[PDB]
Amino acid sequence: GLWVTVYYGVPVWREAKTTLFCASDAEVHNVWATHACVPTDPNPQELVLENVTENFNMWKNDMVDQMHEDIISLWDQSLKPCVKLTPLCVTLNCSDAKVEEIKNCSFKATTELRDKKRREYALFYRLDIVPLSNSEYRLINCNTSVITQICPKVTFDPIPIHYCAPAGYAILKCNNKTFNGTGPCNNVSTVQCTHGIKPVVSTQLLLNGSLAEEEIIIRSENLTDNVKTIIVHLNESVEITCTRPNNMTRKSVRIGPGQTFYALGDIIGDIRQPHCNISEIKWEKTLQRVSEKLREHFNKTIIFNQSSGGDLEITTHSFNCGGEFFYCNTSDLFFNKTFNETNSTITLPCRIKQIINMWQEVGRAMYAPPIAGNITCKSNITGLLLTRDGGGNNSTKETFRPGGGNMRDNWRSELYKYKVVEVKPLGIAPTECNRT
Amino acid sequence: QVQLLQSGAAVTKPGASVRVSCEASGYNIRDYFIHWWRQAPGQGLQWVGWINPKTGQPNNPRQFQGRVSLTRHASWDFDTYSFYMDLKALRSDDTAVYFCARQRSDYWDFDVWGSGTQVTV
Amino acid sequence: GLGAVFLGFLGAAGSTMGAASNTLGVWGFKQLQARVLAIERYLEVQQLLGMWGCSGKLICCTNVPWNSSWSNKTYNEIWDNMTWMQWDREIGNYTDTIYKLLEVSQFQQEINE
Amino acid sequence: GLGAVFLGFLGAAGSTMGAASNTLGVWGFKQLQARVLAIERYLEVQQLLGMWGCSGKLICCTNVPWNSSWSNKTYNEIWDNMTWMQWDREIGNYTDTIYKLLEVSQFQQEINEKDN
Amino acid sequence: GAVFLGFLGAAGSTMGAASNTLGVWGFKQLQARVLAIERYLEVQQLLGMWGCSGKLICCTNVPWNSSWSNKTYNEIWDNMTWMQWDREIGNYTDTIYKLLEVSQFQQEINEKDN
Amino acid sequence: DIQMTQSPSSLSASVGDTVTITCQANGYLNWYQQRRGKAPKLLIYDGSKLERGVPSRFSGRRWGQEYNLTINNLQPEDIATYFCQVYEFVVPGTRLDL
Ligand SMILES: *[C@@H]1O[C@H](CO)[C@@H](O[C@@H]2O[C@H](CO)[C@@H](O[C@@H]3O[C@H](CO[C@H]4O[C@H](CO[C@H]5O[C@H](CO)[C@@H](O)[C@H](O)[C@@H]5O)[C@@H](O)[C@H](O[C@H]5O[C@H](CO)[C@@H](O)[C@H](O)[C@@H]5O)[C@@H]4O)[C@@H](O)[C@H](O[C@H]4O[C@H](CO)[C@@H](O)[C@H](O)[C@@H]4O)[C@@H]3O)[C@H](O)[C@H]2NC(C)=O)[C@H](O)[C@H]1NC(C)=O
Ligand SMILES: *[C@@H]1O[C@H](CO)[C@@H](O[C@@H]2O[C@H](CO)[C@@H](O[C@@H]3O[C@H](CO)[C@@H](O)[C@H](O[C@H]4O[C@H](CO)[C@@H](O)[C@H](O)[C@@H]4O)[C@@H]3O)[C@H](O)[C@H]2NC(C)=O)[C@H](O)[C@H]1NC(C)=O
Ligand SMILES: *[C@@H]1O[C@H](CO)[C@@H](O[C@@H]2O[C@H](CO)[C@@H](O)[C@H](O)[C@H]2NC(C)=O)[C@H](O)[C@H]1NC(C)=O
Ligand SMILES: *[C@@H]1O[C@H](CO)[C@@H](O[C@@H]2O[C@H](CO)[C@@H](O)[C@H](O)[C@H]2NC(C)=O)[C@H](O)[C@H]1NC(C)=O
Ligand SMILES: *[C@@H]1O[C@H](CO)[C@@H](O)[C@H](O)[C@H]1NC(C)=O
Ligand SMILES: *[C@@H]1O[C@H](CO)[C@@H](O)[C@H](O)[C@H]1NC(C)=O
Ligand SMILES: *[C@@H]1O[C@H](CO)[C@@H](O)[C@H](O)[C@H]1NC(C)=O
Ligand SMILES: *[C@@H]1O[C@H](CO)[C@@H](O)[C@H](O)[C@H]1NC(C)=O
Ligand SMILES: *[C@@H]1O[C@H](CO)[C@@H](O)[C@H](O)[C@H]1NC(C)=O
Ligand SMILES: *[C@@H]1O[C@H](CO)[C@@H](O)[C@H](O)[C@H]1NC(C)=O
Ligand SMILES: *[C@@H]1O[C@H](CO)[C@@H](O)[C@H](O)[C@H]1NC(C)=O
Ligand SMILES: *[C@@H]1O[C@H](CO)[C@@H](O)[C@H](O)[C@H]1NC(C)=O
Ligand SMILES: *[C@@H]1O[C@H](CO)[C@@H](O)[C@H](O)[C@H]1NC(C)=O
Ligand SMILES: *[C@@H]1O[C@H](CO)[C@@H](O)[C@H](O)[C@H]1NC(C)=O
Ligand SMILES: *[C@@H]1O[C@H](CO)[C@@H](O)[C@H](O)[C@H]1NC(C)=O
Ligand SMILES: *[C@@H]1O[C@H](CO)[C@@H](O)[C@H](O)[C@H]1NC(C)=O
Ligand SMILES: *[C@@H]1O[C@H](CO)[C@@H](O)[C@H](O)[C@H]1NC(C)=O
Ligand SMILES: *[C@@H]1O[C@H](CO)[C@@H](O)[C@H](O)[C@H]1NC(C)=O
Ligand SMILES: *[C@@H]1O[C@H](CO)[C@@H](O)[C@H](O)[C@H]1NC(C)=O
Ligand SMILES: *[C@@H]1O[C@H](CO)[C@@H](O)[C@H](O)[C@H]1NC(C)=O
Ligand SMILES: *[C@@H]1O[C@H](CO)[C@@H](O)[C@H](O)[C@H]1NC(C)=O
Ligand SMILES: *[C@@H]1O[C@H](CO)[C@@H](O)[C@H](O)[C@H]1NC(C)=O
Ligand SMILES: *[C@@H]1O[C@H](CO)[C@@H](O)[C@H](O)[C@H]1NC(C)=O
Ligand SMILES: *[C@@H]1O[C@H](CO)[C@@H](O)[C@H](O)[C@H]1NC(C)=O
Ligand SMILES: *[C@@H]1O[C@H](CO)[C@@H](O)[C@H](O)[C@H]1NC(C)=O
Ligand SMILES: *[C@@H]1O[C@H](CO)[C@@H](O)[C@H](O)[C@H]1NC(C)=O
Ligand SMILES: *[C@@H]1O[C@H](CO)[C@@H](O)[C@H](O)[C@H]1NC(C)=O
Repeated sequence: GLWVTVYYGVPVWREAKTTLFCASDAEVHNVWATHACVPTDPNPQELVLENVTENFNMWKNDMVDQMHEDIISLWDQSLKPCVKLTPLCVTLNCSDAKVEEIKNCSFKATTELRDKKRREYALFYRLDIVPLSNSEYRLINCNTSVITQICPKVTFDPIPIHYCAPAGYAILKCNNKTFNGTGPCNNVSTVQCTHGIKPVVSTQLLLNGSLAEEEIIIRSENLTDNVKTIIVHLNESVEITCTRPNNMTRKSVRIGPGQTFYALGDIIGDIRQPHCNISEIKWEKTLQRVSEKLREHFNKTIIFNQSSGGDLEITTHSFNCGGEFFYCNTSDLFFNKTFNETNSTITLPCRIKQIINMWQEVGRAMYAPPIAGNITCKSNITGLLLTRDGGGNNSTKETFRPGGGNMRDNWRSELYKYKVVEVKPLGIAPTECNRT
Repeated sequence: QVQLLQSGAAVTKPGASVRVSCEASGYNIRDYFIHWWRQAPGQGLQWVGWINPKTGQPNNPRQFQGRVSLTRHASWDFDTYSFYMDLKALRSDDTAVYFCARQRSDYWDFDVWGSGTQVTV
Repeated sequence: GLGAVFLGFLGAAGSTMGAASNTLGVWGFKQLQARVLAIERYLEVQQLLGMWGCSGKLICCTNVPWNSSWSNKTYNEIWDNMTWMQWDREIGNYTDTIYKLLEVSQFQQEINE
Repeated sequence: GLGAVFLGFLGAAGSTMGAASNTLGVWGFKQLQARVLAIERYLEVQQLLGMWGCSGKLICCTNVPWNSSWSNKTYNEIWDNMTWMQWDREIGNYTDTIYKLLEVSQFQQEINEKDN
Repeated sequence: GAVFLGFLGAAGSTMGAASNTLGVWGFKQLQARVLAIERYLEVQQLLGMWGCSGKLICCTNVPWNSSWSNKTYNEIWDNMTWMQWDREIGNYTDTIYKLLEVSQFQQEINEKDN
Repeated sequence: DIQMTQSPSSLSASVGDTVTITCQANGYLNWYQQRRGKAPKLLIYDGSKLERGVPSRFSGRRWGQEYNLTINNLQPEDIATYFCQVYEFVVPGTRLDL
């Protein structure tokens, strides 16, 4: 007979693009606005396909591109209502602080009466301000941008979130134990709703990320090319925890009607330089395993060296810890660390910056209010960002350096196995059935 | 409309330092890399490195490693970025002409080049 | 609407042809946009099925034969050797043509009475 | 969903009834309103048919008798000299009454098959 | 919308007798329209997959196990209304929906090979 | 690793005939036009793709690991140095004097 027939609900899909909405698991306003995100299911379905093969290139994935877009918008939205610190940067007369880590000085600011003005003192870090020339300074960014205070109530701490597809679409993830970004993978499972993806922010060391399994996964757009970064993924995480011992104080200085901002008020106790601690023996073995994995992709001896240079954002390790922003040297880990064929730690002295140019797009900056009391944060290192020197046809050396080439690579580590796709439940198969 | 300015030729005694300035104003500088090349007499081009306009992270071969330093400095407005190049020690064989190029579209293709600066030792 | 029904079709995607039968802010506007996209998708399948004479039927049967140009294969190879994935691309080029002739087949059935 | 098929019905508008059968920003918010507006209209037509006992059948008959009060003209004249448009103008007042009588017929018809 | 209000008519009547008888304004309304339209399809979605895709009263081939309920037919459509029915089965509505769903698929396959 | 080769290193051909140069390498390749003391100019990228502005006479062919550069209908001001440029290696170019 060979009569056409229409089958509804058949397994056919093709590459497709769409918008994914937020979902969260489980009182105080959050920058991510997780209250808006719908609750996640108690037990997401993890159906696994039996015998099928598919290939995808994560570098062309748009899930990461959308994540960067909406995360950028979310930060902008949270800062719309609360005050902007535009008037603050005037001629500042600063000499030194009684307690060049921190500088103490004052400025003239408006009061309840607009015509009248008052003199108020405040504390700023040395790198926060810049010298006009003697003894006079201005905020690092007022002749090229406008600084806005971050709303004190919101908390910037990352909370796991689910990028969860809508109805009629599916997300394919394959659990190949060893598999880089590109290439086919034969064990692919369909998950409607993705798993936890913490929006951690860092520049040199990836922290609070999912660990690898069975291998030290290494991913990069092209190994031969030098511009593209190289992402490491460690199966055994390294515990890094550190605290700033200094005790701060909160002070309020005011510039307009109902508009108040918080500046560093005073230092309590003896001034002590903050630092961070890492294990000696554990970290060294971590790099040895990484060096071995890198060797087979180049067939040359692997060497490490510090960052070449640049602005403080990349040349120093940065992260979020209890509402404070850090910029640390992380140079002892990548100095003279050429690899051959105890109860001691690594000290990484560093300091804190208030005015931050995060989300490096022209136009605006941010200010992080200070908080009284010390901060403690313990994090686990999972993956590294590296950039090959690329010094031509080198004899046997391929010296490596750290540095985050682009911020988008922070989330590409956790999205290397994911792909949105549209499903068409219609088909026209051959059958002998024919309607009366 | 897209063009690059270049500094004038200068000559310095051995052991001194030299400064070469490149400017880009006809496009969105932050979206394209900048690379530096050297053209000594009697041989072909020699690579120097690149500087990312978004963040001043250099990348240089071992031959010039530790001496050449690439720095960027935007103007008052985010246009007409100026790219510099400083090296500490000059050898007797460093006489060459230094160019200023641009990378795009994931391909090492340089459609815009600087006039070049001729320097002796 | 519910996405679970869509998920079940993806089950046994790699199974053989015959085996398949046997077995105000950022969050709130994107959600609204996705919700509007989700509802629109469902009616596309219903709209096509409704005009072909398929009214809530998992499997249908029409009265249009095959054109020799589309393909020349018999039952056993199609239903026991290939899978929905590579099989679809074989007929995919003729998907639009089949749709046009399928709608008229249902329309001409109704005018008969 | 697709509006192209809707415009397909408009072909041969001037033909007689018998002949017809034989043959973030404003750009993005207006679009969303159109999509929500467009989808509702499709379901509104489907909703009326679904509760009339017709499930998408293009030509669908029923058992309600035609009351002579609304209209009494010979069948041939209506389908041989008149057009689809003139039909709506004269019956348009009584469309609501006709719609209600259809609903009870389907409800009664289904209930009868249950009791038998 | 009025059709939904029609169901509430004779709510207290017994089951047997019932059968016999840019800004704030513009976005909130928009949300309601997309919310109301979705709710209509949720009811219609379930109906279609069960084989009854618009009939006022459906007719199914799933046996009534004694587990969920045990009472005479006469004392169901004569003393209590629809409201009390939900509480006695409302806990187990998920089980009936799944069991009834698979029945339609099984019936369809039996029709295909016929 | 990246490998480069420019076998001829010198070519002298008449005007108006068909002339070509040979470069062998692995990876993406680009061709440039360098005059005496002037900045190089890009002719063709991605092996064979043409650039906007350069005359259509310049052309090339991608064959496996062998890269051609077809030059036909010579005119004055087209005589300059040619070299093939992979990401980081640029061997000395070849001259087309006469
Ligand atoms: C990182 O960047 C680097 C760039 O530096 C990039 O390198 C590319 O790598 C890919 C593969 O990974 C290369 O693509 C391969 O090219 C092979 C050779 O292609 C040429 O030759 C083809 C046939 O000639 C060969 O065989 C004859 C004998 O028959 C022999 O004499 C020849 O000398 C030669 O060896 C020829 O068909 C081909 O032209 C076709 O293809 C191109 C696209 O490549 C297309 O544009 C043309 O129109 C034409 O259709 C070309 O001239 C090729 O054999 C190989 O194919 C493999 O896969 C197919 C899949 O079906 C198999 O069937 C086949 O047997 C091979 O296994 C593949 O296509 C590419 O050339 C490199 N780039 C450059 C510049 O060389 C890396 O990939 C990057 N890495 C990442 C991770 O991104
Ligand atoms: C990687 O993940 C770890 C684990 O979460 C993370 O360390 C944790 O950081 C959070 C802060 O983000 C810590 O929680 C704090 O704990 C202290 C002491 O108990 C509290 O005083 C803090 O209270 C603040 O927040 C409250 C609610 O917003 C406010 O009401 C209050 O006034 C304070 O502002 C806060 O709850 C948590 O203790 C640590 N965990 C450990 C084990 O130390 C780490 O920071 C992550 N890494 C990175 C780079 O983010
Ligand atoms: C993480 O991966 C590394 C690299 O594969 C593993 O390092 C190996 O550890 C075993 C332990 O007995 C040694 O015998 C090997 O010589 C190590 N190197 C290699 C290349 O295998 C490491 O064991 C892995 N860790 C975990 C927890 O999976
Ligand atoms: C980080 O490690 C340093 C060691 O380098 C710790 O500093 C020691 O602190 C103890 C506290 O009693 C002193 O007795 C030692 O003299 C200190 N040694 C040095 C070299 O400073 C520091 O306490 C550690 N901090 C954390 C948070 O672990
Ligand atoms: C796919 O794998 C299944 C077992 O998981 C096997 O029964 C089937 O024959 C395989 N099909 C092919 C085409 O390899
Ligand atoms: C991981 O991928 C490799 C191919 O790169 C494959 O050989 C291997 O079987 C995969 N792992 C598993 C568990 O299948
Ligand atoms: C990924 O692994 C496959 C396995 O053969 C290999 O062919 C490919 O070059 C790898 N790509 C990267 C970027 O590591
Ligand atoms: C695919 O991954 C799942 C994850 O649970 C595992 O159970 C299954 O054995 C894997 N199959 C293959 C063929 O690797
Ligand atoms: C750090 O904070 C903890 C809070 O638990 C407090 O007990 C401790 O005294 C503080 N130390 C310093 C040096 O401020
Ligand atoms: C900063 O200097 C002013 C000058 O009068 C002084 O009043 C203030 O106490 C100083 N700040 C601190 C923290 O000592
Ligand atoms: C890799 O290095 C080994 C020795 O370390 C050598 O025998 C082999 O030929 C090299 N392979 C390549 C492709 O260079
Ligand atoms: C590492 O960088 C330092 C910077 O001065 C340099 O002195 C040293 O030689 C470098 N080592 C290697 C192995 O490249
Ligand atoms: C990191 O430490 C080294 C020596 O301890 C120092 O030379 C370097 O300047 C430090 N990094 C920064 C950014 O100052
Ligand atoms: C780097 O450190 C190693 C190990 O102490 C030492 O042998 C080497 O001389 C150092 N190089 C430089 C440039 O400091
Ligand atoms: C020191 O920091 C702790 C943080 O827990 C805070 O409670 C305390 O008030 C601060 N001041 C003193 C004198 O401890
Ligand atoms: C980091 O990951 C490891 C992986 O097992 C886990 O044991 C550890 O608790 C994590 N760190 C934190 C602070 O949760
Ligand atoms: C702003 O002023 C500071 C202080 O003189 C200066 O260092 C900086 O280059 C200026 N930036 C712009 C964009 O004018
Ligand atoms: C369907 O089969 C019957 C019985 O063989 C046949 O009479 C009828 O013509 C067939 N339908 C068509 C469209 O040919
Ligand atoms: C079949 O297709 C060919 C071209 O592919 C066309 O010429 C012919 O008219 C078609 N016949 C039918 C019955 O569709
Ligand atoms: C469908 O038509 C296109 C037209 O270019 C052709 O390239 C393609 O091969 C055709 N599909 C198949 C399966 O042959
Ligand atoms: C319009 O009227 C003319 C004259 O009676 C007729 O020939 C023509 O078919 C009519 N148009 C249509 C679409 O029926
Ligand atoms: C139906 O017709 C009868 C007699 O013509 C009339 O009395 C009655 O009002 C009509 N009812 C309706 C609803 O038109
Ligand atoms: C319908 O009602 C309107 C109300 O103004 C009236 O003008 C018209 O004549 C009526 N037509 C019929 C056919 O009843
Ligand atoms: C309401 O209850 C009264 C008795 O209390 C009864 O007569 C009447 O029929 C009931 N009405 C309905 C609609 O059930
Ligand atoms: C009826 O319910 C009982 C209660 O557990 C169960 O054991 C039995 O299998 C059920 N039978 C059917 C046909 O559902
Ligand atoms: C229904 O379930 C709820 C929650 O488990 C329970 O409290 C209630 O007693 C149950 N009712 C019946 C009739 O089983
Ligand atoms: C030009 O390409 C052809 C490809 O057939 C090749 O044989 C020839 O050698 C190339 N030209 C030169 C000069 O090698």
